[PDB]
Amino acid sequence: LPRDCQELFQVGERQSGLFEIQPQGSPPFLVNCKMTSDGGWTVIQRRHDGSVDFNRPWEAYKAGFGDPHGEFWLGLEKVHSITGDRNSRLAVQLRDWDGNAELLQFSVHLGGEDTAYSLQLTAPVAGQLGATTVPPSGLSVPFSTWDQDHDLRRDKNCAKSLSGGWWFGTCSHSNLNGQYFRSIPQRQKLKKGIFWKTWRGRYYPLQATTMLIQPM
Repeated sequence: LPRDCQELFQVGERQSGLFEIQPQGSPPFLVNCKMTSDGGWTVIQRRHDGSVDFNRPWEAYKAGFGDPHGEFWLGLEKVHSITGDRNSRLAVQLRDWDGNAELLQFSVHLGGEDTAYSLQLTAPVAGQLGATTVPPSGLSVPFSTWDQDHDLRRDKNCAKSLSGGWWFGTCSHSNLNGQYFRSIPQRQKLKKGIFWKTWRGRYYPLQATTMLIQPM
């Protein structure tokens, strides 16, 4: 069995879809691979119609949930079995309600559960994401869900005030795992939506997202 999508690409697999892989120290599981000029990408998240509830607790974000032929979240322990401790490219694809698309890419490291699946960002990459003052040693941002939220403020639970699970560095940078919306609701619920502040705004609900990862 191939270790990951990139191994699949490297033996000549051309089609994007569902394939059986087995990383190190993992049981076999079925991934979504995307085959591109750039090689094999692992699809770790995909949203496009609001048919799958993303407002799930810690254990569901670890194991994964959703339809692998539709909207889904692959699962932090599956993603981390794929990346290991290797530097990885993370691709983030957004789509607004006018058909426009926005393609972003960041090199990251992803810790395991001992780190609560923290994203480890160098200072330049954290600068790319809008952090204006960061130590030269960078930034790690743990994953948070409503039942396991890492906002240090005794008053505030970021995941619980919004929706879904995410790397909430702040509570207003992004959340691609929020509540899916089609049109304008009555502000206090748009807070809880699918958003990426620096593209269409804090309160603009995205039509579609994909996240993909690829080691190195």
